[PDB]
Amino acid sequence: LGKTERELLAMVSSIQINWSVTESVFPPFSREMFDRFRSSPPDSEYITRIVSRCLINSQEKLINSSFFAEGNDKALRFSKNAEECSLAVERALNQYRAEDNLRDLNDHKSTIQLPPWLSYHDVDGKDLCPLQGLDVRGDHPMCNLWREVVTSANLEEIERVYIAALGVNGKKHKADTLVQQMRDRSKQPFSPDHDVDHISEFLSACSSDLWATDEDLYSPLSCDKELRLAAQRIHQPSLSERGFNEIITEHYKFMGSRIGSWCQMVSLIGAELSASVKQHVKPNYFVIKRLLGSGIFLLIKPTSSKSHIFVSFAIKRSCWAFDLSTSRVFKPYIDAGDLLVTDFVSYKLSKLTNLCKCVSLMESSFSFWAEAFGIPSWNFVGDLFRSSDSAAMDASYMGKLSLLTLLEDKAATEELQTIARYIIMEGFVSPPEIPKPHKMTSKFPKVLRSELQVYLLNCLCRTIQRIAGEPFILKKKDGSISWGGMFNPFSGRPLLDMQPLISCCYNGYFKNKEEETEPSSLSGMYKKIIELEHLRPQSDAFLGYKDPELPRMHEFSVSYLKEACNHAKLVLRSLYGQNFMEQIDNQIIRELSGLTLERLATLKATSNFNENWYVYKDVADKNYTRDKLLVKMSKYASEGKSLAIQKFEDCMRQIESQGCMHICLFKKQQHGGLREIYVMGAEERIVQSVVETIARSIGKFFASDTLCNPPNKVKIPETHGIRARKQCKGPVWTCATSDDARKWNQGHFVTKFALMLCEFTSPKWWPLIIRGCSMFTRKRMMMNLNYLKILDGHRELDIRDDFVMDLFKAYHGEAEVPWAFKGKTYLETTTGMMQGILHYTSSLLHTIHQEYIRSLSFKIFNLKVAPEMSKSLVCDMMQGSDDSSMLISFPADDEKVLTRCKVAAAICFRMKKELGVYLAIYPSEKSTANTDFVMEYNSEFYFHTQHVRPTIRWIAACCSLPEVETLVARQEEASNLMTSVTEGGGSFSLAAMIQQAQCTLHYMLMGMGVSELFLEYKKAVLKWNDPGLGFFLLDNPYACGLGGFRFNLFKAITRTDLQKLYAFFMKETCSVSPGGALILSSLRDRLNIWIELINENPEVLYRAPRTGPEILLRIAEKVHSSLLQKMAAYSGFHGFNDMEPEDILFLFPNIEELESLDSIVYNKGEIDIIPRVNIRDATQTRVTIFNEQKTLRTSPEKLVSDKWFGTQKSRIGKTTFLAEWEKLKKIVKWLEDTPEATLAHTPVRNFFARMESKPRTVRITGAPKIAMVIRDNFSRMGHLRGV
Repeated sequence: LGKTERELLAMVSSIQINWSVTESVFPPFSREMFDRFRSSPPDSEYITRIVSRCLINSQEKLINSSFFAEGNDKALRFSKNAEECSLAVERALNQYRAEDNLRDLNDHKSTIQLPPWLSYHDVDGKDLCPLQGLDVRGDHPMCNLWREVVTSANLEEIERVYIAALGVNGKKHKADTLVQQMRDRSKQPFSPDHDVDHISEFLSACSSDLWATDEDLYSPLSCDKELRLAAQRIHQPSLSERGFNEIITEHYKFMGSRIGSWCQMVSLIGAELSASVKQHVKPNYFVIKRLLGSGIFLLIKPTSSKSHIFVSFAIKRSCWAFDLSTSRVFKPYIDAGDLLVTDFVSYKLSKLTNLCKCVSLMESSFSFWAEAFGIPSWNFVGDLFRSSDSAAMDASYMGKLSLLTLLEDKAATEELQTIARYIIMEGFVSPPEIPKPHKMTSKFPKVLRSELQVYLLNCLCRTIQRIAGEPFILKKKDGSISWGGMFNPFSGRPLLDMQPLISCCYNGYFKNKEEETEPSSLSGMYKKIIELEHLRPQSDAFLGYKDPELPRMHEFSVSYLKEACNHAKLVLRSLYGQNFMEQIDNQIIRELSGLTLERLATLKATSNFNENWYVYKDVADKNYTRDKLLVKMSKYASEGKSLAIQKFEDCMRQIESQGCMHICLFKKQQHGGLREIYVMGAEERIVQSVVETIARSIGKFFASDTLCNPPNKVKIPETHGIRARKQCKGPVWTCATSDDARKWNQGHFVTKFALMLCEFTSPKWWPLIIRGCSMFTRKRMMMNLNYLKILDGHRELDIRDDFVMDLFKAYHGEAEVPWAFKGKTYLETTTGMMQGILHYTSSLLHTIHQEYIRSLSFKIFNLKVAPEMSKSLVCDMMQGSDDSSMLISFPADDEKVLTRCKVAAAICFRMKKELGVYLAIYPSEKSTANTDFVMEYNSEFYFHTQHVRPTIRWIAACCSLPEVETLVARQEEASNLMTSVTEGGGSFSLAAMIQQAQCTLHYMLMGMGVSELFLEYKKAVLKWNDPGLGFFLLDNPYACGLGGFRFNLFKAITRTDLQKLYAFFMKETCSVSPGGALILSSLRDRLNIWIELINENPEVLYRAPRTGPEILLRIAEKVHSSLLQKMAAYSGFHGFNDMEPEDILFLFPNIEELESLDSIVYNKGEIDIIPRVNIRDATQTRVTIFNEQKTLRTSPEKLVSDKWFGTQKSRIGKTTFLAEWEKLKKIVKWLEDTPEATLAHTPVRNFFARMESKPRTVRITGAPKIAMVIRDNFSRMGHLRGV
C-alpha cells in the first residue's frame, strides 16, 4: 500500500460518529435503528406471508383484468374490453366538457399566426422607397393605420432602424394598453368537440402544389451557390467540374419550392424580429421595416411588458403572387387594394429562436420523414410532387404535422404527442393478458389550449379505441417473426416497418438545448416537490423500525430489505468467491484514492444559498448569482488538500451547524428532457460525491446493473438469444416486460439507503455513510426571486391552481403547511431525491430488488408448472436509475407447456410490480407487461432480431447555435452533432442533407439575406476559403458524419491554398483550436492562486496530482484550454510557402486512418445504388481506428511517460519497449529521449503533451471493414455498387 493508501486509511479511522448531534438535528436516525437492523435477522414468516398475499393478489388481478371469470371466448372478452375503453374515453371527454367558460365551437383561432403569402422579388436593399406612391383603400382600422403610414412615407417623415413616429389615428388600436389586453382575451379553454375539420383537410389532402419549383418565387437565401460549389470541389473535384452533386441539387430544388420560399420568408421574419428587439430606442414610437429585396413590410412595437412583441405584416399587391394555402390554419389577412395586411400578432421572446431556425429544421424533418418511408433522401421532393403511393402521403402528412407543432411550440402539444408511444406500445401484449391502452387516459392535459391539441386528442382517442378493439396480430414461421395490423397513431394509415412507427412515437422530442430560465408558468416544478410531502406518516414506526403489513407511501419493510441484502450477499459469494468483502474494500479504497479535488473542479454550477437569503424582505434588490465549482474548489485546494475525501469531515460539520440542505432550483426552457436542475452547495457536493462514489464502487460488481456497466446494457439482450438456444437446446420462446417507476424521485425515504449501504461495507465506513445520508432528512430549496416578487404583489385570485393558492396563503401566514413558511424564501422538505442527485444508490437498490425477484421467479416457475424447468430456462435483468426490464426464455416444443410457461411468466411480471411496493418502488402506468419478443430500455426497442432507436430525437438537436466562442468552435460542434445523429441510426445521405441545413443556417448567421454587405463578404471569403473566416466545409457526402471535422480540415489542407496560410504560422491573433486548426476568429483574476512551472515539471501533466499547487496548475490550464478590416489586414500575408508533411503530422497524429478512409471516399462521382429486398439482421461492427499495428502496442502517452519517468505501466518487454520507442522516434522526428532536448528541438509543454491524441473508437449498426460499413449504411433503401 502506497503512502496515500495508509494516510487515507488513518484519516478515515480518525473520522468518528457523534450520535447525539445526529439524533437531535435529524429525527428519524438513531443508534437503535442501525443496531437492531444489524442484529435482528429478518422475519421469515412475515416474508412468506407477504409473498403469498402478493401471489393471491397477482392471480386475482390477472383474472379480473383479462375477463377469464366465465371462461368466455376471445370475441366476448375483447368486446368487454372495448366497452370498458369506450366508457373510460367518454368519461375523460365528459370531464373535459364539464368545464365552464368554454371557447365557442366556431370561434376559429389560427394555429399558425402568419400570412400564407408567396411573392416575387423586388428592388434590393432595406430602404422604404417602394412604399411611396401606393393608393391603399379600405376602411378597416389596420387599413387606415397603413394609409397613415404610407402618407407619412410619401411625406418622408420617417426617422432613422427606421422610426415612423406617427401621430393622430395612432390610437384606437395602440393605446399603449389595448393590444396587451386583446391577446390576453385568449384564455378561454377549447372544447373537445370544437370544429377542427380544416386541420384535417390541410394535413391529409392532395397537396401537390407545395412541391412545384418554378415561377421564380422570392428566395433570399439562395445567394451562396459559389461557396457550396467550392466546398464540393474539395472532395469531388471531377464531378464539381460538371456542377453540383445530387445532394446540393435537391437542396437548392427545395429552396426553390413553394414551401421552401415560405420557410425562408418566415426565417427572415424571425431574424428581423430578433434583431429589432435588441434596439430599445423608441421613446413611444412605432418601428417600420422592410425585408431585403421584397415587398414585405413589418410594423413593429415592443410594449412596456418587455416579454411580448407586436407585429403587423403587409405586402404589396403587385408583388404578391399567390397564397400557399387557403385553409383557416394560417392567419387570415385583410384586403386593402394596393396592399394586403393582417391584424396585430403578439409573440413571446422565446419563440423567435424557433422562428429563425424554421427553414433548416423543416428541411431536416422533411428529408428524414421521406427517408423513413423508403423514398431516397437525395431524391424525394420530386417524388413528393408525384404522390402515387401511401408512403408519399404519409411523409407529407408527417412533415405538415411537424410544421404545425413547431410553429405552435407549446409544451402540452409535445406531451400529447409523446403519449402516443405508450398508447401504441400496448398493442404487443400477448395472451393471457390483454392490451389496456385506455389506462393512459389519466395522463391527458388538464386543459386544452389550441385547436391542434383538440385534433391530436381526437386522433389519440380514435387510436386508443382501435387498439383496444383489436391488438396487433403475430405471425411466426421458420424463425421469421412478424406483426400485422399496425397503423400510424395519427394518420391511421397502415404501417409495415417498425422504424417509422417508433419515429412517430418519439416525434415530440425537438431538443433545442436552451440553457436559460423560464419564469412564466413554472409552478408545476414546485408542485412536483410537494405532492408527496404532505403524505409523510405522522409516525416513523414504518420508516425502518417495524414491518408494515399494508405499506403506505414512503414506507418499507425492514425484514424484506435485510432478506434481499442476504440474498445479494449469497449471489456475490457464489460469483466472486468467499473473499468478496475484501475485494469490495480494495475497490472502494482505490476509488477514493483517485477522487481528487480536480475531477470535481468542473464548471457546472453552485448555490451561494446561506442563512442570509432566508428572509425575502432582507434581500429584495440584490440579484442572486450562481457560482462555479471552480472558485470554491480552488480555494479549498489552496489550503493544501489533495483528495476530495480530505475536506469531508470539516465540511460536514458546517452542514451540521446549518442542519439542512441549501439547494437551489433551475428550470431550463428547452422543450424536452432534463428541464429540472437542482444546483447544490459545495459542502453538499463533496459529501454527495463521496456517497455516490462508494455507491458506484459497491454496485459495479453486479453484472445486471446497466448504470455501472454501460457495456452490459448492449451486451445482455444480444447474447440473450444465444444463451437461450444453448440452454434450452432447441426452439425457444421469449417473454419480456419493460417497467418504469412512479414518482421515483420524491417517493423514497433516505434511511433505507444508509442501512443497505452499511450492510455492504466494513465498519470503518459506517460513520462515513450514516452521517452522509442523514443530511438528506431536511432540505431547503430556494425559489426564483422574480417568482416571489410577483407573488408578493399579486393579492388574491391569483390563479385557479390550488398549489399557488396554498403557497400564497402560507407566505402571508394566512395558512400553515409543513412545506413553506411565512415570509421565508424556501421550501422545506423531509423526503425526496432531487432528480438524480443520489443516482447510483438508487440503482443499487433496484439491482438488489431485481436479483431477489429473479430468484422468486425461478421458484414460481418451479412451483406452478413443473419442478425441473429451472434447469432449462433463462431469466435476465436490466436496471438503471428507474427504468427496468425483465427477460424470460423457455423451450417452445410442447404447446401445453408453452401455454403454462406464458401464464407463469405473466404471473411473475405482475409479481415484480406488486412486490416492488414493499421497498417503495411504485410501478407506473407507463409499464408494459407480457409482450412477446418485444423489449424497451432507454427508448431502445428490440423487436425480436431488429434493434431500433428513435433517430428523430437527434434530428432537431443537430440544428442549433450554442456555445458561440469562435466560428471554428461552432463548426466542430456541428460536426459533433453530426456524429451524434449518424451513430443514432441515421443513414449517411440523411446526414448529408442535415449538413446542408446546417450550412444554410450557419451562412445566414453571418447575415446572408440580412445585410447587403454580405455580398461583399462572399467576394472575399471565397478567395481564401478559410473556416477561420466562417467558410463552411461540406464533408464528402458518401461518408458525412464519420470522418468529421478532422477529415474536413485534412482534406482542405491537402490541396487547397489554405495550407499556404498554415505554413505561414510554421515559419486579433489567437491560438490553436482543439481540433488542431490555427484559427483567427473575429475570472482569472479571482483565481489568483504557470507555463514555466509546468515546463519545469512536465510530470504534472502525466500523472494524477498529489499536492495543492499542481492541482492549481491543472485547473489553470483547464481554464485556458470586423471582416472587411480583417481581409484588408491579410493583404500582408504574401509569404511564399510550400507543402510540408511534418506539419501535417504535427497537426494530425492519425493520418493513417484519414488516408485509409480517403482511399475509398475520394472522388466517387455520381451515385448508383442497388435496392435491397425485405429486411435483414442488424449487426454491430467496429469501423475506425480499430487497428493496433499503426496505433502501436499501447498509447503514445504511455510510452512517452514510461520513457521519461519510468512509470512501468506499459507492461511490455524491455526490447519491445526500445523498439516501440524507436519506431515512435522515426514517427516523431523532434521526439528525443529527454524532455529538455525534445522541447528545444520541436518547433508550450501542454501543446506538445496533448498532441498525442489516440482518437475515440466508433461502432456502427450495419444491415447486411470500412468499405462494408460505407456501402451498407449510406442509405436504407439499398446498398452501394462497386465498393
